[PDB]
Amino acid sequence: SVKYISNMSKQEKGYRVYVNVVNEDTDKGFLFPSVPKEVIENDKIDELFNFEHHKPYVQKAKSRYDKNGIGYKIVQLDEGFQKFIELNKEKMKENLDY
Amino acid sequence: RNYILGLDIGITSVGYGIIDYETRDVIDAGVRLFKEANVENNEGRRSKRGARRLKRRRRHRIQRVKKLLFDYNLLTDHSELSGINPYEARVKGLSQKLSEEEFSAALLHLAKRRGVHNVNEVEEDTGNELSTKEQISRNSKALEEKYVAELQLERLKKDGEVRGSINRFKTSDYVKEAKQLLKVQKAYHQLDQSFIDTYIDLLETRRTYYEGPGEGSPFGWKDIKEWYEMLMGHCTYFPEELRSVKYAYNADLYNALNDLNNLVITRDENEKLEYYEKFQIIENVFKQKKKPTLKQIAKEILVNEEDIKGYRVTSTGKPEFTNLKVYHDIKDITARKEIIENAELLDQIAKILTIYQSSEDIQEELTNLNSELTQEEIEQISNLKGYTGTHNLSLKAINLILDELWHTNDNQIAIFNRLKLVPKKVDLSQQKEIPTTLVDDFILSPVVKRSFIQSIKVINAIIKKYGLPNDIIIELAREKNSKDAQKMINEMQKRNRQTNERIEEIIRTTGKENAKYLIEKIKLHDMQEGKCLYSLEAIPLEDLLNNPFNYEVDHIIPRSVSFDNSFNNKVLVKQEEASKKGNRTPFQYLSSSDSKISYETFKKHILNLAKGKGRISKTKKEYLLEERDINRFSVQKDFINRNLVDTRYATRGLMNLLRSYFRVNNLDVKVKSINGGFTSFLRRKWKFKKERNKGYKHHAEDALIIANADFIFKEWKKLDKAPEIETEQEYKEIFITPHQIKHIKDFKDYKYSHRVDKKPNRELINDTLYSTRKDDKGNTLIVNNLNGLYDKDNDKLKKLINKSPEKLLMYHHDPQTYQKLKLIMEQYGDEKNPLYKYYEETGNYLTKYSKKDNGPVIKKIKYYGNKLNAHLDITDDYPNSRNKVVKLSLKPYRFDVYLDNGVYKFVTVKNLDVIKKENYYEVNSKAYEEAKKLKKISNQAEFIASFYNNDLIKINGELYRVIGVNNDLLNRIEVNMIDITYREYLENMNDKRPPRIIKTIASKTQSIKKYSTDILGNLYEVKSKKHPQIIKK
DNA sequence: TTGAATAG
DNA sequence: CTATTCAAGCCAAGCGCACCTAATTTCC
RNA sequence: GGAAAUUAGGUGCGCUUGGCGUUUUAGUACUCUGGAAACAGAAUCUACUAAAACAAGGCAAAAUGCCGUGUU
Repeated sequence: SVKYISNMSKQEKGYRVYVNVVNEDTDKGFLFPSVPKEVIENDKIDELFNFEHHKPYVQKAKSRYDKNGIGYKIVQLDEGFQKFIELNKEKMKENLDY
Repeated sequence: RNYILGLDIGITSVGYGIIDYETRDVIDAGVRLFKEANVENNEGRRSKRGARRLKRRRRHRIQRVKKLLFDYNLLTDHSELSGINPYEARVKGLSQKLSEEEFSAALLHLAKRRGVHNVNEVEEDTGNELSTKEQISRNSKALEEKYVAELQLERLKKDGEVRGSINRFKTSDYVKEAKQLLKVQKAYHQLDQSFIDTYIDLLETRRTYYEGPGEGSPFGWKDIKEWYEMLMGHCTYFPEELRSVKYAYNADLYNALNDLNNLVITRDENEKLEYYEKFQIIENVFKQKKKPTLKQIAKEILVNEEDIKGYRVTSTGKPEFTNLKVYHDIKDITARKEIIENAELLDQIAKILTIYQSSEDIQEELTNLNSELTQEEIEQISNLKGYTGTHNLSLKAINLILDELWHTNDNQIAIFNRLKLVPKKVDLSQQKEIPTTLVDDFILSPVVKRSFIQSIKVINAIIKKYGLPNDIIIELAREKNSKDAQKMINEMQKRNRQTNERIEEIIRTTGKENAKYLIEKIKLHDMQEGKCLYSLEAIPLEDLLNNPFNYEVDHIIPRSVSFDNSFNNKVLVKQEEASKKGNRTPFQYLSSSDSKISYETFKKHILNLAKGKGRISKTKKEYLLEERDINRFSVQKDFINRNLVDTRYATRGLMNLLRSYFRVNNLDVKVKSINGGFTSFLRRKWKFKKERNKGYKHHAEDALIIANADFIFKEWKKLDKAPEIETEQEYKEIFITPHQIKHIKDFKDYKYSHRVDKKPNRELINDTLYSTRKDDKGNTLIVNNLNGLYDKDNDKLKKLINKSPEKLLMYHHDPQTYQKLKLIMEQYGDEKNPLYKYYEETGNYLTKYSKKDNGPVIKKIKYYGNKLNAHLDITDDYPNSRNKVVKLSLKPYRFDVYLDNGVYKFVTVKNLDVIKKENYYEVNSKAYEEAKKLKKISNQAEFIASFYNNDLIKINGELYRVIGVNNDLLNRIEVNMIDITYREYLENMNDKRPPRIIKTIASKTQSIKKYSTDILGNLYEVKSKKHPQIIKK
């Protein structure tokens, strides 16, 4: 299984983070409405799934995971949140997410 | 035994479910069924009443001109007016002498068609369409150097016609022409000024809305005072007092003092305004400025604007204060203090300005006050504008509490509280059952009103049969009626012309069943400004019409959690956006990697549309930006507890009626209501099948579900008087118990009650007039018309010509024109309408054959229709008519079944045969006996029964409900089934038979019996009288 | 939806 | 009788009051 | 939940009008016959204009006259 950071949005109460958990069959999407800055700024990946999330949304696994439908480039969870922000900062500004 | 009653109140039905309180077993269930009380029925009545008045009054106008002409010997009974063209006479009379006959013909033509009087101030840019405003404007520019008759005669000579949509003019233009005509003809004929004033009077006068009809009318009134006072409402706190007029002086002073007493001032002294500051604000701001501002209040008590809170506010945000309307209107005319500071006089002026509706009646009644007003002031007061409507309180209430508004800071509700004054409550004491009359006050819609009356009668019959229930639980239907339904088939848009000419063609092509969905997507398309709300991409109207199944209506919050099926939960989006969304909220969907826009972009676009005029709803915004996890059980129970109330006005009124009734007569019945979608919500989670065209029983099923709903909400509250998953499992467990579900599914003693209609003087006959012809065999045939000859989808003329060309009258008379028509049919035979293809390819309409090609356009074609049997002969109204003139479709009142020598027969009573006497109706005995002789019903025959619409008839052992006499001559009657419509009965069998049940009462009829039901569906056989009833009250 | 005529 | 066929008055313009909804302020 | 106010919108009851629409009769145009032509006859199809009737019908009696398809 591979965990991807698919979507992020800077809020006043931390950030909103969407993670896709993908195997060969299924895509399980986790919506984290509020993960704090102390986790996002310091790439503490191993704490992410402690935080409250919505029930995972199950759908068929996609053929590729390069970019989302908004245009952000999808980053593996192991690479960290700062890689996602660094690659997608300008487009996040365009879409009111930064 | 103790029971719980559930009701499903619908547009056409009242379902009742009676189940046991302890066992939860179904005791009884059934449906009471009735016609929809659609407003179009009364609309049609009052439309036809209005059309009769116009026709009577135009005839009376013509006859009064005709009497004027007799009195001045301009007309005799020997006067010959036949060959006079009145356009030519009207034109020539404007500058030369007319003969007496020409002059009379011109005046009578002017009197008959005299124009509009009220459009005349309004003028529009021409958009080239069927509006009378636009046509009045086009004609007003065409008359800048011409009289009406001159323009009409140019149209007659150039275009060959005058009459039609083009022919709409102002009365004032006819009057101009009539004065020029009379100015010339008075030099050549012996008339006087009284002739001219009387004729011009007849030409231009009509009644006003506030005069109403002449003496003796049940719809009329004797004066403007009576008219207005019967229309106006009563005071909230003194229900025998009429409301104050809206702009009475003391009413606006009352409003101003309420506005001031609700202020809170941020300052070292008192938070609230003291008396003398209110005096100074009234006298120096409200009596000096027409529209007072916050800056002027703040300057008068020497604080700044931000030290003042509590003021009413406009939607723009600007502060709003009571305007003193009569004060400033009378002040601009007159600043004398013996007028302007007489509060009683200003109240009287405002009353007169509001009740009376014309300047001259204002002046007369203001003059009758005998005030110190000058005549020149009264003439200026009489032309003030805006004096319309009522205040919700009487002057008694206002003048009662005005002193305490001055010298306390209490507002009106606190003062009426301290005085122990309460709004009126209707007494319900000496009543053995719930009366239907308290429905009449509070309800507005006629559909809901009939449903409520039937619901009350059902409850009264249930209490009468089974005793008092412990719980009555009610659901009212929602989500449209079939009336406003048709108003979207009529209204269709705001930007009417260029778009609605093509949706009208798409909607008319489209069948009536699967076409409400498309108009709802149009409604949502217009409120979303043509944007898919999940992608913010444009939706083309044209693509929405050609490809409607490419755009889906998505529920914002899913039905699995929301149970809301209104416009506040539905949006129009692309098919792929609704597919990718799935079972999610917009927040969950747009935050994923499946979206094309971000949630923040979505939230900004929604919050900007949340503002403004015609804004999106607050509950729509709350659904769209729901951020909670709807899969969590606390959120789901929040959606259930929040949206189960049924907040609607009609429901609150019915609940107050029922709770008041049980409270007053010491009956302990708990009455509750649940919202619309909720029962379908429960069936979506109890696995009740989608196909429910299995009859009217689904209404009683829903009522049974409604009754068990009560159990779910009691056992929840004992659960909430209290290890998380186990508790969720107990809420969800008792919510889902299928024990009663199979108990309802196996129920099979549903009862049905169809409401019987016995009203006389309904529609007698169809309006359309038909001519007739005799063939060689002496048969009389009806002549029918083909019109819309050039409409694109009209294949009627093609099918007629290919099947039976000899039916066209043209075929026999004028065969050369027929040949032209046949040639077009040959040439464009593969098209649906060949004359449309001819018009499209050639630009011309089919003309009558002439050798110089100057034949008139053909626009309708007569053909020989069916043989004439049932009819009303009206030929006597048409003197020297060569053929019969008829009307058709003799609407039947009832049939009376007889048994004559072992053969069943019947007499039809037509609505035409039921004659209004003094205070009742009487079956015509001469028509009845001619019917008996026609049917060969002997005096030895036994009378079996009378059958009205929706009476139950058992024929040869099978029970039906009666529609009506289908065919008197061939002894046929139409019926329908009782538990289902025959249409649905055949569609369940996948049967293609035509969905009408016709029965022939004759020698193959073995048995006829009449049954009946009470309002709950209990069947009993009727013992009929010895004789058919003659009188109906 | 319904009066009611017609072909077979 | 069974199955079919035919067709059924309309739209534009103004006014009075009553009631309802939506938004806003105060209190009960 | 209830009271009052301001604005926008909606519904209903009732009132007042307009121009159509259906039908007959008459005139005119169109078709056919006679005729050099005015015109005459036939046909009653198609159109225009006028006048009249338009839920059957019931009142009333010079009159901005009244009632007749709704609800219970």
